[PDB]
Amino acid sequence: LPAHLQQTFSPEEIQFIVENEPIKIFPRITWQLITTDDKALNNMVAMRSTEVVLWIALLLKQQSKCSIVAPQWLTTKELDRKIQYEKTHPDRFSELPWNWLVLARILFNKAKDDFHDPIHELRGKIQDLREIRQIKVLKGLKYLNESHLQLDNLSLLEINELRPFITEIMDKLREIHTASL
Amino acid sequence: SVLAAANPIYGRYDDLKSPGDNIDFQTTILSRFDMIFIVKDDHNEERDISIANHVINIHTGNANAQNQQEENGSEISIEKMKRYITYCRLKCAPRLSPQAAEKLSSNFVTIRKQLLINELESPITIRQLEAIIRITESLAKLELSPIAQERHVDEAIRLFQASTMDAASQELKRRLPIGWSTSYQTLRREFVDHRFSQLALDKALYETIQLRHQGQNIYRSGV
Amino acid sequence: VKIQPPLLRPLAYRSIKSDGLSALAEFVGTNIGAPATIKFLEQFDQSGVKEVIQEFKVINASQQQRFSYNPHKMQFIFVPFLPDIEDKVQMFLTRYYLTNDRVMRNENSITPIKNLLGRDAQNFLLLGLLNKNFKGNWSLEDPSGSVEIDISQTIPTQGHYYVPGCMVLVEGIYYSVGNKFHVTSMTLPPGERREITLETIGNLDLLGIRLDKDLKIRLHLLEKELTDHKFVILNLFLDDLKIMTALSKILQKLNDDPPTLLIWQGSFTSVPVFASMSSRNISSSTQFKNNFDALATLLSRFDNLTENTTMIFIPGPNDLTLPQDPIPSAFTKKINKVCKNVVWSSNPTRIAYLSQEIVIFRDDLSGRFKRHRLEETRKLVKTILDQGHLSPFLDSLRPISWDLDHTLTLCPIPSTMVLCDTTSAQFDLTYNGCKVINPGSFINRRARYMEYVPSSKKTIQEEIY
Amino acid sequence: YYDIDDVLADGTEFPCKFQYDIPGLGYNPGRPITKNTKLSLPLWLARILAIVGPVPFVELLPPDMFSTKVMNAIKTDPVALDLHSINSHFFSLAIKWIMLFSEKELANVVSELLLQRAQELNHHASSTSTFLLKLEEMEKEIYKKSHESYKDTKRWMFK
Amino acid sequence: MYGDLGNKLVLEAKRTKQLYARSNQDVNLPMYHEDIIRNILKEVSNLRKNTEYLKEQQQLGMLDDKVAKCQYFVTLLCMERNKRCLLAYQRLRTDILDSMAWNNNGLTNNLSHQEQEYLKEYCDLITDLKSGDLVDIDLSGSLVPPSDVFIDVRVLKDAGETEYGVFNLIKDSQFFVRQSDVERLIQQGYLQKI
Repeated sequence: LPAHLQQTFSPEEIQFIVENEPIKIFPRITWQLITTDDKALNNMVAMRSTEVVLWIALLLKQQSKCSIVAPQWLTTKELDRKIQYEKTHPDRFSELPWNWLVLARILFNKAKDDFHDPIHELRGKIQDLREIRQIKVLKGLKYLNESHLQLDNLSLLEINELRPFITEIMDKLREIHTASL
Repeated sequence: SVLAAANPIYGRYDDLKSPGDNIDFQTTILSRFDMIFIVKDDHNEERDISIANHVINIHTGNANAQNQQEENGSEISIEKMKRYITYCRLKCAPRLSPQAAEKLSSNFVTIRKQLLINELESPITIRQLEAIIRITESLAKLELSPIAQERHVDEAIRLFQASTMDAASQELKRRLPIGWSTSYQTLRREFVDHRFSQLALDKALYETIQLRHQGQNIYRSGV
Repeated sequence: VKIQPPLLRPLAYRSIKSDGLSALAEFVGTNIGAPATIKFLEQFDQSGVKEVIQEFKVINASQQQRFSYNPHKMQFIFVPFLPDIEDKVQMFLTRYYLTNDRVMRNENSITPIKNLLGRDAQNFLLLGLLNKNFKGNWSLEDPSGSVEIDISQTIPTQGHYYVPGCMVLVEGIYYSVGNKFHVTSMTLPPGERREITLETIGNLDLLGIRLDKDLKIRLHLLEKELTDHKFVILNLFLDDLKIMTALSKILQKLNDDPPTLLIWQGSFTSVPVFASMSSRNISSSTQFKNNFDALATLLSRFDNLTENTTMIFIPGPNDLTLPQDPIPSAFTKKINKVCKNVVWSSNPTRIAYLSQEIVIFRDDLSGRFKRHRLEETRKLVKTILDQGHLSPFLDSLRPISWDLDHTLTLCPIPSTMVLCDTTSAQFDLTYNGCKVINPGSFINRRARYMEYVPSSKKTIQEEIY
Repeated sequence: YYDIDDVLADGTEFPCKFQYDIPGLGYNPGRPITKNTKLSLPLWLARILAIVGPVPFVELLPPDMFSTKVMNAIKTDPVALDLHSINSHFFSLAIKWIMLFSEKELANVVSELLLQRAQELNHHASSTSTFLLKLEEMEKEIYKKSHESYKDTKRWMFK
Repeated sequence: MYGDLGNKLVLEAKRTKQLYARSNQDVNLPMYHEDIIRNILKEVSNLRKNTEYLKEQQQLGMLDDKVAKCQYFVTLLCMERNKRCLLAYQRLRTDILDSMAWNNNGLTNNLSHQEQEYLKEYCDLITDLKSGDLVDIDLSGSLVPPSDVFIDVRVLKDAGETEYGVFNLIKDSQFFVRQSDVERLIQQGYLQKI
């Protein structure tokens, strides 16, 4: 009986969930895993784009047999327009890849070499936008009452850690209210 | 909380006359204290050599100063003890235990009786009970536990009894009032010169307090 | 034990059938290494592999365990030349606390001595040891103080045997004016039966096998079936022709009927040790050695015995204070060479019976009880069974070895205690289950002895005259 | 029930006087106590004591903890109010009392108080001085959970 | 003062939770206080003995008065209260042992015998379920998801030593090895760094 969390998923568990994400790569080679879901494919041509699940790419990157392409959505100018959109939208939490947090943490571990000067550049941007998002959560969070909760757009990680608070409180509210009848 | 360090008049001789004769005003200040200890000075050659070379090792060659492996094994620091006391005072809420209370109630009777024995045939207050009872929680504050126990409290009886016993402390009668020299040698002689047997002597002999005192002295004196 | 058989299987693999490998994995499973399991497995036709993979007593007083009682936890601990002082101090403490738990099982209250002397008025049935310090100064003692007791105009009960050095119960008042506790009636603390007692011991081991697993009815069944285990009980000297004659007729009756368990009593010699005159060129040692040789000769005269019969030696009061290590090997060398089912038990000893507690102890209890009472047979038995101890006497009377008092403790109640008394007649009576026997003398009873059947618990006397 | 808070919640004594004569005082040697004797009684027993009749067995006098001075005092400035001295079990207790009495107003009051408390308690949650000590039990337990959630989150960021 | 023993025991349970909070989990339950349990039993026994007594006397001198039924109804609740305290106490008391049965199996003495009886049957029962799967589960351990795939572990007082190959456990010697065998040896505490 693990007991933890038990309601929340462990951070490493959600990391285990994001393992399932497919991603494009550039293998060094120029197989037939029978396990479960890949089913693909023939030996790939070197420096050519092919979509593969995350953890296998992590393996190949550990052996340096693949050249990971950087995700196109992650470009500093795009985060600038996001932050722009954020300063003008007190309510909407607009666009997030939703898994992007853990990605960036992992991409900067190894995939850092392929990107063009991410160092001291986007890292600050993601942090800045992250915290402004957190507080905008807090501003909408003061409004909390049954029965609606505005969940709109957020990365799953933060939703998971904030889960115990709101989940355990709202029940009390509903109970006392309905119970009063 | 006040900590005292006195000197009686004339040094070690104050205990050779009557055991009082120390505070010239009165004994009510000591009754308003908690613990009274008397430091003596008895020669023991092994203890004397040990206290000698123990102190030479303190001055020179840092023999007692080994402490670093002791730090590795016991009491790593003084400042550690201070941080621990800060944590200990406000957290625990000590109180005695109900099964241990009847023990102290039966014990205060014995101490007051002890003073009756030394007084009427020849100063305890309830504040003395108040002193006994607080040491229990002090060691409890070390254990950090919220209750008190039987075995955890009775250790204090030894420590307090050690501090106050030093504070308190037809033939014979019409033959030798002083009682000296009239014992088993002379007594065996007198009776000899017809029911006395050496074994019977030690049995029947064992409230003339003279025999008690003689036992303390005349025994190894031989007569 | 914990193991993973899937990990185990490739190791086992280095063809072999799954049934054989699985079977050996299961069987060897209880044995485990750190692991060493590889070393045992590598040591290992199907018949050869199957065989290769496979690879009722008497309690020794000197080799028994030790368990200590804790008043706080009310349980025992894993305790394990001369003993220590702390042991001597904790000796009397353990008796009182065992009796203490026995009182709590029998549910007009419990209060120590200091509490009543702490008071001055009244009314209690105090529990303690009847000691005595001075003339008229009959003291009572618990772990919290002493108090003088008086029996001035007391009409106590018709108890088993009120003796000093015994934990008793007396009702009365303190009256601290003269500070003399008074007695209304002296009574003895009751002892409960062995059934409920063994029910409440828990589920551990008090006899030697760690838990309790006495749930094998085959034990009781086999005893009810195997009448093959018969006991023979015989004071017994060695330097008389009368003894030789008796042994002749006895071995004549034993060469015919093969017995199973011989119980050779104590006192193998009419005289003690401490020789100081070499006039007749001998000593107690040489004489005793020759007596053993004569006994070995009489024993070797008939080889029908020892073929299927086990023997037991018992040291008496005149050999080289309780307990006592047995007779040395130096005087039993020849007998140990000739025979093969001999043993040298301490006095007392216990036979480790799969479902019963048989104890053997030889001494004179009644020869001391008449001279130590304050102011019949059942009284004696009642005393020993109710007190739960073999020696209810002070250590200034009976010097007890500090290490093995636990052995002497009657915790729990035994099944049958063999008490060989040298001053009372022979009997066997029952009292709350523990069958207490007595064989009496052996020579002056015009050559009588006893033979006991454990299954039907029958008791028969056998006499040659 | 098996929740520690349940037996804990029913443990508090409530001063509610009975409507009838009561032989066999459970708390003195009268033996019967005359009607309308106010005595504090545990919530578990006293809860259903008057439920049985159809006249109730207990008057169920209003709680001192629920006094108008208390209720408006809490309506004023929730952040500073100390719930720990007065009960300390409050939300979990008041819900039980309010179920028995069935008033709709103060429920609607207390709920907002709880909301602001939540706001504030989550504000200390990110990582004091003396406030952190006065919080009721339920909020304390949630605080521990939230603390480990964030500690472990940032720790999850690196090693 | 009445259901007071229940308050002390329930409270001790409550503290034992917090005692187990971080903690590290070194949890060795102090003891089973059966003396207090005995006190409960004595009070209930006295109560229901008087209760049955009045229940009999109700046909003679009480004459089934309406007020008399109240005390039965009271003591019944009180009984439930006592019960409730012991139930919950034991349920948590049991639960913590159950957790200790899961975590380190794996792959005391001071506590009351009934617990060990239940414990031994519980562990035997969970081994029965381990026999059922045959999956394999391995359901009691392997709580953390694996990555990636090899790790460097150091020996913790183990020398030693075997699965698939004998690796010759040597005291104070750190290795670089896959998670697999490490999972078994860590259950015995023989490995330290993860």
